[PDB]
Amino acid sequence: RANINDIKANYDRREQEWTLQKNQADKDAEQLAHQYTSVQEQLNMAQK
Amino acid sequence: VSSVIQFGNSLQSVLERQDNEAMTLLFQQQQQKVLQHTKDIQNNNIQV
Repeated sequence: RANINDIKANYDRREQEWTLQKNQADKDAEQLAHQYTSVQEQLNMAQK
Repeated sequence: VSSVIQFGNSLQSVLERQDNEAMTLLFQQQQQKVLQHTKDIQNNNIQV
């Protein structure tokens, strides 16, 4: 029964780690959207 | 004839100052346009 509890606890810990990695990838996408906007406005500045 | 030569020199002086004023006025107009397109460049530079 202790081994069952440890297996399920490791499953919960890797669910928490997956949640952290998913949130960090969402924050990286929210960064790269604004950086795409910056490079596109640099393109408008060079095209002027 | 000396009077004719004197007014020929005066006509040459006036007639070259007229063309120099035309060139100066054209340069002022087109620099006035360039210094507005540079303001547009500096408008995009803050959006970046």
